[PDB]
Formats: sequence, structure tokens, C-alpha cells
Amino acid sequence: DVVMTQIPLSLPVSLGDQASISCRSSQSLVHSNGNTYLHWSLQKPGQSPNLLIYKVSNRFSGVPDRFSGSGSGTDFTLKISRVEAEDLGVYFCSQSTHDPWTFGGGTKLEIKRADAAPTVSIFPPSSEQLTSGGASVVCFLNNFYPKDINVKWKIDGSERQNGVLNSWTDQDSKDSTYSMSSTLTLTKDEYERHNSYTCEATHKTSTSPIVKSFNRN
Amino acid sequence: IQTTVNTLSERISSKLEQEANASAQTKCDIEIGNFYIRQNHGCNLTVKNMCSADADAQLDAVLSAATETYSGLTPEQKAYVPAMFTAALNIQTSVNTVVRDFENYVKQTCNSSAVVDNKLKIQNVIIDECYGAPGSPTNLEFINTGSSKGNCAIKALMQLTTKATT
Amino acid sequence: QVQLQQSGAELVKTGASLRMSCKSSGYTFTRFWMHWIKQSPGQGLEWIGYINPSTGYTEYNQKFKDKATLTADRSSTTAYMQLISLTSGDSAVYYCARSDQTNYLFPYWGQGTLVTVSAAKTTAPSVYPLAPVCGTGSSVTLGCLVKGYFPEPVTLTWNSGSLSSGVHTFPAVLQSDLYTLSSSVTVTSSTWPSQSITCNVAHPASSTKVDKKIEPR
Repeated sequence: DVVMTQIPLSLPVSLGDQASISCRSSQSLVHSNGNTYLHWSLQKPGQSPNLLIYKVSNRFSGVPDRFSGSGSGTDFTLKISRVEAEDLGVYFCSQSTHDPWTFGGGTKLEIKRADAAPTVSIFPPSSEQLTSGGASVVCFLNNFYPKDINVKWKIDGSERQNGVLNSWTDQDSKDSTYSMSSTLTLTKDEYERHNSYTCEATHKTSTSPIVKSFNRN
Repeated sequence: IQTTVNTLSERISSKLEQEANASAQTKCDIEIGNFYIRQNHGCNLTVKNMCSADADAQLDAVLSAATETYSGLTPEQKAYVPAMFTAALNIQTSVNTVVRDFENYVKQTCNSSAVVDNKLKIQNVIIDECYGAPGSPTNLEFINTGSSKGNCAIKALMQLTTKATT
Repeated sequence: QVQLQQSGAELVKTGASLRMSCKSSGYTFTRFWMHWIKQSPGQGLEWIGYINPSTGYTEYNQKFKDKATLTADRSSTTAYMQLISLTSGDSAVYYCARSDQTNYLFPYWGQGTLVTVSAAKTTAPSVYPLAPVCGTGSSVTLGCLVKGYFPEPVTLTWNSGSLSSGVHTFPAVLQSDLYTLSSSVTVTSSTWPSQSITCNVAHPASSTKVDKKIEPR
């Protein structure tokens, strides 16, 4: 019923830099007893949320002093000094002054790093799948930055648009790179009516599209 | 007599804090609604919120507080209790057996199905009589435990406290 | 040390009901409240309600008063949440969270229970190993496709989880009531094919469990 709103939806930040995340509520978060019950949580990819800061300013057991929170009433901000790669995740402002308790949409922390051209590896369909009667051509594009990428499939030079089905990983906590999988699925018959299968990725690192392909047999 | 009640109030608050993990700024499940007396003769009624989750630990704390407050009293002042025990709870007793007769009353009455099943949030507290001097009104303070079971023990004790005045 | 161990993922039909559990340990069960939180993709983090394990006292969110019912068993230090009249919009991750002393914070969160509300029928995966093209560099990449399973999740490891660096397990993708997942792993060409690499796929729902070596093509 109390609406929490966070700005921005996401924030690219370099190592050592400071990160700032704002959170606005519809009502004042001050309570009869005088406490302002507003908190900040961090959810990393895969994990459950962990409390970082509670009641605006107070840090939680084992939270470095480089996390600090400020504000009052309705406007609050969280500051993350000296950003590490481990800090990447989604930061949620929440309130417990009014029932029902409510959360913000969250702010995703992208960690900036040098550009990185993807190592593209293409994989023809395994014979064990061809035995089942289907044909899926998988193409991995691993360890790249920035996130922005698109992958065109091709059959005998012609752009194949159907049957493509992609997936992206969250940003890697170690090297802060991105990875993508692309699977092009067909019937075994349609697979055997053509010669070449190509995996064309375009990226900021090279205006020339990165091409990886193979010829059938 | 007011100082005994005030010591007791500290002994409850401090034991609820250490044993039941209570604190002044803990959200109470059960909140005290109306706390009045049927015939008030100079008593001021307040409600202090020392709430927690564990009702079993709360009850034991209210006893241990009341027990050591009672045993802190001198034998002359301590002999007044059996009389005012019977006034409120209408059970006979004697100086040596009062400490347990009270425990039995609380542990039985506050574990009744009616008490433990009570999910009614806003609860009232109604005592019948409280005496107090004209120049020095008595300060009564219902310590809200945040649970029907704990508040039951407070109200059972409250009824002894109020009989000491009258 | 505090521990909240929630139950495994659940698939249930629409209009049906389910009861997930959350077993606490390493703290006094009756001393702290237990709360429940829903994390959908459509709606954000939603607070459901809380229960006092000692007295059984509960309060609910207005929005979930008809959906969720919270109980607790002191005997086994576990708390439950029952969901009723399951619909597609109930499909989300559900969290049990232990309160702080004051009952205004959530310091401790469970791993999460995945709920999936579909009348679609459970299907086992098909594990296809992806080795490189017939025709090299100094660091080969191997893959593993997990085709046509349902419901979530699957667990994938390499050599029983020993080989964990240089790995990218991609999020699954739904298509016509059938998920599809993949993983890539990269090691020095000295390693493979001289050292064999196994893909350890598992799908507890349909109760299958496969191990796939990756031979050269």
C-alpha cells in the first residue's frame, strides 16, 4: 500500500568508483515511536537477499563501513564507496513502518570493465540427437563486454530467423564479463538439405561481424 | 509500597529483556486496548510495551520477577501477602506456600485453551478495585508482554498488586 | 549459526493446493518470528505475512489473506505456508525469513522454494554432448545441451563438480511447456581429449540422472 520507488533501474559503475542509489516512498516512513524503518538489501544472482543497512543509517553484522545510508521522511539514498566486483547484484530498498511491508523494484549494479571480444564457439548437432530425429546447432559466445550483443544465424548465407532460441548469463562476479548461448533447432531432414551453418555475432569491439561456421560433412 | 511496585516493574522489564529477549521498541502481536478499573480510588493507569515473541519465557519471567520482589520484602511486610492473595484469587495460603500457589495459579490459568488460542489483537484489561491516597495517587502500569499468555500472567499479578493498596 | 532450509521445488496443477516447509536450526525457534516473501517476475518482492511460532499468532497481507495460510510446528522447529487455488500468477520463488528481535527486519532468508503452476506434464530431459568440429588452438571449449524437460529445475556439474572454473551454465528457456538449458566449459587443449570430461545432468522431478562423456568428433 506504501509504494517504494527506486532511481535508477540500473547503474554502471567502475572499480574504486562510488555508486549512489535513491529510493523514494509515497508516505513518510516515520513511526509513532519515532523510528524510521527503511532498509537496504542486496540480492546477488542465484542467492536470496541479504540485509545491508537497516533503519536508514545502521549497518548490519559484517557489512563493511563503505556502505552507508542517508535521508529521512520519504527521500533516501544508499552510497557504495570503492566498488568491488563482488558488489554486483540488485539492491532493494524496503520499508516496515506500515503494514503491509513493501519493497522497491530494485536497482541492478553493472560493474564496468575494459571491452572484451567474445570467444565464439559453434557446435554441430551431436550424432546422439540426430539419432533421436532432431537437429540443434548450438553456438556459445563467452566472456564479453559490454552486455549489448546480437547474434544472427545463417544457412547457406541466407539469414535463418525461425527456431533460434537464446540465453544470457548474469554478469560474472570474478571478471565482470557477459556470456550468451544460442541454439538453432530444426528437423533432421531440413538440416541435411543445406551445406553451411554460420553464427554471426556483432559487437562494439569489432564492426566487422565475428563469424564462426562449419560445412556439413 | 509504590517503590515496591516500581521495583517490581523494573524486575519484570529487566527479566523480559534478558530471558524473553524483549525490548521497548519490539512490535507487539497483542496490543493493550482499554485499561481501566471498576472503582478507582486514586490510581493512575499507564501501559508500557516491553514485547517479545516467546510467551513461555515471558510467563516464567513474570513469575521470577514477582518471586524475587516478594522474597526481597521483610517478614513483617511479607506477612501481608496471604491476605491480599485471597482477596483477588480467593484461594487460601500461607507465607511459605504463597510463592508456589501463585505459580500454580498462573501456569494453570494462563495455559487454558481460552488464553492460548486467543488471536484477538487489541485486548482490554479490567481490574475491579485500586486504592490510593489523596495527596499521593498510586501509579499502576500494565507491562504489555505482546501475547495473551504473558499478559495473563501480568493481569494475575496486577490483581495482587492492586489488593496491597486496599 | 542460523539456518533456514526450505523445501524443494514444486509443480502443481491449477486450482490445486500445496504446502511448502521451512526448517530452522541454530537458534531458539520460539524466540523469533517467521515471515514469508514472494518473488515473482511480474510483480517484485511481495510481503505475505508473519507467524509467531510460540503462540501461533499470525498477520497477513491484505493481498494474500485468501491465498496463504501460515502454520508452525514447535516439535520439529519447522514453519509451513499453504497456498490455495493455485493459478499461473502464483508461479514464483517463495522465501521464509526469520525476524530480528524487534520484528521490523529480516536478517535471515531461506534459499527459496520454486513454485510452478501448470497442468503441463513432467518430462525428462535429453542430454546431448557438444564436442568441437572435426578439424586447433590452445584452449578447447566443450558443451552440453539439455533438451525438452519440465518442470524446473535441473542441476548440471562437470566431473561431479570438481571442474568448476571456466564454466558457464546458462539459464533455462521455456518453449511449448518444455525447458531447454546448456552449459559450456573451457580448458587448455593439453587437457582434452587427453583428459575426459563428463556432463553430470540431473532432473529430480522426473527422477532421471545422466552422465555424458565428451569424446572427440
